[PDB]
Amino acid sequence: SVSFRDRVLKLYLLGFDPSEIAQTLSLDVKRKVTEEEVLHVLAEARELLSALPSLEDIRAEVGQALERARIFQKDLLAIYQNMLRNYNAMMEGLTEHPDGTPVIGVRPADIAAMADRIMKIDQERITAL
Amino acid sequence: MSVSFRDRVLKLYLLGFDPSEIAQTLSLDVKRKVTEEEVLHVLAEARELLSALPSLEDIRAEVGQALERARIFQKDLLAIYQNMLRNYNAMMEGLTEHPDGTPVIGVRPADIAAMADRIMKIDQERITAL
Amino acid sequence: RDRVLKLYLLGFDPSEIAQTLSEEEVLHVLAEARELLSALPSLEDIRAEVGQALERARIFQKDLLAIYQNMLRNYNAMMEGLTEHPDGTPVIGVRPADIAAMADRIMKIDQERITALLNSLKV
Amino acid sequence: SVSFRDRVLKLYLLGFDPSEIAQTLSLDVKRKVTEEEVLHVLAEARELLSALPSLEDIRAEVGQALERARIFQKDLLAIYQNMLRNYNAMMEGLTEHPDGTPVIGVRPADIAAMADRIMKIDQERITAL
Amino acid sequence: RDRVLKLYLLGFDPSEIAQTLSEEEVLHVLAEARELLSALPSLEDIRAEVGQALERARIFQKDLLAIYQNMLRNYNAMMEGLTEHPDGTPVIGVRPADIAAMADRIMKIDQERITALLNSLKV
Amino acid sequence: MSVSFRDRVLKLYLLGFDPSEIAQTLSLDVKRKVTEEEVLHVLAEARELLSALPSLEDIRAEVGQALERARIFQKDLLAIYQNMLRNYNAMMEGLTEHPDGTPVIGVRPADIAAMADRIMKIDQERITAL
Amino acid sequence: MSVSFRDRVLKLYLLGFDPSEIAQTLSLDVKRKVTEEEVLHVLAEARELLSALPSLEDIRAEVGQALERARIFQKDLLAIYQNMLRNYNAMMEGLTEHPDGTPVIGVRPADIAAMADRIMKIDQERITAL
Amino acid sequence: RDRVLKLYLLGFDPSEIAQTLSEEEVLHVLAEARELLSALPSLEDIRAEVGQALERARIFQKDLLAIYQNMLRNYNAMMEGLTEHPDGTPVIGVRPADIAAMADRIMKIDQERITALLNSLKV
Amino acid sequence: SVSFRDRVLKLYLLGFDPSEIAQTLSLDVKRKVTEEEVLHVLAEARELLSALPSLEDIRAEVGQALERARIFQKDLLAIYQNMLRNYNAMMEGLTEHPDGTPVIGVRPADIAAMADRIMKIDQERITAL
Repeated sequence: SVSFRDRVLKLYLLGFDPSEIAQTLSLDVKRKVTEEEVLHVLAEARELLSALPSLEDIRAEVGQALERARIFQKDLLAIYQNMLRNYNAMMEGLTEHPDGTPVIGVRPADIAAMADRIMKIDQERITAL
Repeated sequence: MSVSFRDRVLKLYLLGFDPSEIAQTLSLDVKRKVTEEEVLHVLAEARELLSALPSLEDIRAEVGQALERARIFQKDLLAIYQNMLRNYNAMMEGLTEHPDGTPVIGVRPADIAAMADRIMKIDQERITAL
Repeated sequence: RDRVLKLYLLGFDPSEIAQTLSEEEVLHVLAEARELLSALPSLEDIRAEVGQALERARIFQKDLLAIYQNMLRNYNAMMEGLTEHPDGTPVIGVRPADIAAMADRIMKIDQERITALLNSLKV
Repeated sequence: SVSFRDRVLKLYLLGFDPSEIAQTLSLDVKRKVTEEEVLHVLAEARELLSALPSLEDIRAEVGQALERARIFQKDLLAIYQNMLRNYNAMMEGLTEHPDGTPVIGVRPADIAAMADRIMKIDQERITAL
Repeated sequence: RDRVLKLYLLGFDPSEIAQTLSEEEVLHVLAEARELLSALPSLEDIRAEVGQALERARIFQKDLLAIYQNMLRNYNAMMEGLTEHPDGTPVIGVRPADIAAMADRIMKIDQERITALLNSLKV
Repeated sequence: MSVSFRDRVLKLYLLGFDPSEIAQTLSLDVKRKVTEEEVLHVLAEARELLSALPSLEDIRAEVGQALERARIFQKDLLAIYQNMLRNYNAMMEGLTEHPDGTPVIGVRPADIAAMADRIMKIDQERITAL
Repeated sequence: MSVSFRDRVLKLYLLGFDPSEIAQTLSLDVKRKVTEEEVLHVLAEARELLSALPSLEDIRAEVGQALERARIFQKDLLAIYQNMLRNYNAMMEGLTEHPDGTPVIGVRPADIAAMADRIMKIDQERITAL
Repeated sequence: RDRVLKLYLLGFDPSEIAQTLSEEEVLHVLAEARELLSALPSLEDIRAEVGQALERARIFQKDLLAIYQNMLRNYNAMMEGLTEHPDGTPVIGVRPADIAAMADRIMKIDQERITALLNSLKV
Repeated sequence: SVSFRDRVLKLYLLGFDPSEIAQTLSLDVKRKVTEEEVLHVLAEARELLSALPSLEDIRAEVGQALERARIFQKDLLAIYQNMLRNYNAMMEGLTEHPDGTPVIGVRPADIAAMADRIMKIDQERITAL
């Protein structure tokens, strides 16, 4: 299989030796496998890993890193609004919101901490471009 | 096929879902048998668009947003700073509640100095960026 | 109009922005706002931002100096053995390290000011 | 007034917008004030803030920073003597001093910490000169 | 034979290595092993080590992304007020700072990858 | 007017008192109506003197004091180091009091290593400064 | 006199024993009156050998060991990582014991991210060294 | 005479120095002391300060090595299960991280010595 | 004596002045000693300390620093094996080892911490060479 070869490559990188990789795959698949069958799959995959990246592939990986950072920034921005909404409710002396959900106590430093980590994603994106 | 389909395939890959799991979830949304090589081809198209270099005004576009977002955060923290300083002055003079009626929360000097520094850090980061 | 740009930066997508105001109309305003933010700032715009920032720093520095004097007034009252001040306010506990920490943060505002004025003269 | 214009400039930098600045000054002063009256005071003060410093004014600000540091150093030096005086009394097994004041417990690291912060003010002054 | 080199690096002296296997025979094998390790590595050997390391990084990155989604799924359940998830698993407490910390460590794996691929192209 | 008046005006300004509050407090000391523009003029005179550049021997004057002050601190910490080491040796061998009669205080190895490092830091800062 | 005698004299000096204490302890091992100037002469011989500069392949000898030792540590930590991740998955789904029978220990997300980082640090240190 | 310079550096003003000894006489001695400290140091003066500092470092290094051996002797006694040593002294608890921390600080004294001797040869 | 002169040089560097050095040696040795006897021993030793190192002596001191680091590395490596041996016993649910000694609880981070400090000694040795 294709996923069988990936499972072998994963276990090798995760620290298992060919002997341990053969035992674990003998529980997954019915038919047992020898070390030469494992080592040849390694020999194929290891030469593919050693393929040096083109200059365009690094720029591709930079563009993906920025896009992944935008996704985290959107998740963190939604959390920042919840923290700030909770902070205003804490000062007003409310136990529940107008929505109905419970007010959770948030410290000023935690809001400013969350602000900095959202702003640092911008700075790193500017530095990357 | 769609505009959101292009973005959703790339989103799930960047959140750690492999091509197999992307195919299964997108089959529920867009009611078809979505193939694994279809997901990989969309990934390949996405990597080509992302590998293109940014323009000089596209850098200015991102810089302008970062500084404007910093201004929005700075006003949120500036409001928090005034509350802390108002609380400190009330605590210093032995008050439990303010004139308006809201309760006096205890604040340490180091917290006020810390909050001030974070506000000034944003201004330094603005000036340096310009 | 400015409020649309605010909600975009705070993390709300175009669809959610239309719901609060009440999508295709919103996306165009953000595209126009992109070109405004994409414009290169003038030197006189930068001089204004440096002037405002350093004046805001002086306001904070004046607030922290007022707190430094309170910490110092408390320390001498604590050391002399007083529970209460002459004016009637209570004597709060202060650690020597906190006074030095407060002094350090006041002194760094001068250093941050000098460094900003140094970089401004070159650029 | 002159202090009225400074109050407006302070509130603007502290984060208030012209609408909020007009409301707060309407409580301080009897007669209410419009936004154009506020914005024109901003327009005067903002152009004065944008005045670029002469090379002599930076040297002036350096000299003041060193003089402010000398004042803090004198306050910290007086505290260092109190810590050391207390440390010697702690070893001797005294609860009160010969003066009459109470002995307070001080750790060795706190004295050396206070020493370093006094010495760092010198180093920074030497670096500044 | 490789096991002798392992025990030497783990801190056991030649005398103790002979006791586990069962000294002069051991010292010679280490001297021969020294010359093998003293050999300069090829470029294709380095390309393999960079390929393995960055692939191992992707495996960790995929594991941490799976944990990030769990933390995020827990946070929304905690905020909405649920004790239990739909599938039957318990809702665990998550602090906002821990989610940002997890995001940061995932983002640094991209930065560490880009820096390693940048240094590889030059060398 | 006076020598201490010049210094006291500058001191209060550097401690965060504005020209108005400086005028009020100095009116009590020097028994006159001290004007705000008088305080501002003294501030202006002070800024001119401070803006003057330092001489090369004036740098050596400050450097010489900093190193001599470091020697005074080093002897204070060196005495503290011997007390900690004397305490450690007594604690190691199960003693409650010393031969002289003073009580044995508990000390950790890391504290002695920390105190030693701070003493050696002063020597590094001395050598580097020279 | 001996090979181990040369090494043992240098070892005791580097562990903080002075020439007097080295002479006393070595007199018990090698049953003679070991002189202080004999210890100092062995120290002098040792300093001459250590002062000699390293060869270019001697650097490669040490580098090769450091990377191989790093691989041995990395496999020890990689095994620990799998145990933590196996524990986390069991804790997530409300299990007290594993299928094999061993007990489920609680693990935090930050610990797994910390352990992963240390494993990746070794790979960075390997690549950089090469 | 040296005691006047000591009290000035410790933070006492000229007025307070006259009170302890028992102002215009004190200010002149400080002005004369300023010129002495203002004098540029010789190379032989610097060589003395480097020699004293590195010899003082060896004294500390010898003290920390003696403590390292005690920590190590305690660790082996703790691991073997002993409460008391052969000589009669008590076995104290030691954490592995503290032993490595102690080793690190001893090793940095060698590095600080080598760096100081390197900078001295140039200057 | 020779050790008497070293005791004087030690006490001077440890912070004692000639007056205090004379008092302490008057308790150790029967016959009391004057300050000129102390100061002349200082005068001899201080000129010997000011002897500038040859380039070979620095290389000698580097070689000793590396050899001292190897000794610590061997002590730390033996501790690492004890931590790892304990960690495996903790997972297996053993209170005592097959040897007989008690199992002590060790955290994963402490093992990886100990690993890094052993590996950092190598890195610093490579950097030194």
